[PDB]
Amino acid sequence: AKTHSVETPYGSVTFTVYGTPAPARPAILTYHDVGLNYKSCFQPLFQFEDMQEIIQNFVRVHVDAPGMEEGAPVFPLGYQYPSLDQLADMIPCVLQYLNFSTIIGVGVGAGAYILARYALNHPDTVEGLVLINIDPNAKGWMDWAAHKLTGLTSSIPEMILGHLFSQEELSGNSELIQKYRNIITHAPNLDNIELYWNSYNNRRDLNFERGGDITLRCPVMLVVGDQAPHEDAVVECNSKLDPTQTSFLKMADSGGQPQLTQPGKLTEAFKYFLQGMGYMA
Ligand SMILES: [Ca+2]
Repeated sequence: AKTHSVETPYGSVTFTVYGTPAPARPAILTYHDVGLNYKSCFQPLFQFEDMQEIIQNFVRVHVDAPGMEEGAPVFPLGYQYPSLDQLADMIPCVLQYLNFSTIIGVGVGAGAYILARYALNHPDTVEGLVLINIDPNAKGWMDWAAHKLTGLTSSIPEMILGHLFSQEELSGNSELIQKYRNIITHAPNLDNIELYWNSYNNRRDLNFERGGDITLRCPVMLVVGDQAPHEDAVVECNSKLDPTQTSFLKMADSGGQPQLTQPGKLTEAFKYFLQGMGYMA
């Protein structure tokens, strides 16, 4: 259980490696959403007992985006934070530092985009992808206008929260919502989070086309909550991928962060995803 760090053209990235050496399986590599880090995004899911049972036969690499890791310094003012594409270009350095040749990528939101871009760049290194809340399209001008309007009366934390959770959830104000409102609003590194939020917002098209030559070439499990902010984007993404290689898990009752609210169902789906990939799980 070791925390590492590597220099890349776009700065250093921190990552934690877990598990016994498993040379004949891909590494499970994770990448978290805006506002979160591995701990606030994925730890509840990966510490879930049923998930522990599956992952014991894999090595796991948990990436913290630059500036998001525990105890990260706040970037100086004017820092040019890497674009999502530049974040995907940090991953070869992580894998070569580790001497790993293939991965199954598991990502949420911004993290799902980053891993999908990584896969497009390096498709022989990616055996499968779990993509939670992916929006593979650039922000359209209509959406930009509505976002800038919203930003006139909402703070950056409130806006990151509307990216993470449904509006029903946030007015519901459950104990998970209050906990995450507090996490983000009072984050010591909130200024770094804003930079990543901006990169998210400012992303380009991934450009999937069904029967196209810009496609993912591995199994993919698309995950989203019914009525959650990214439902439409994930539904649309599904329509652009190879249906024989793609499964779509639209979870009722899960909300904006399925990996936080339904780790049990998500773990069971992962199990069958791996079996469909040809791996005993
Ligand atoms: Ca193998």
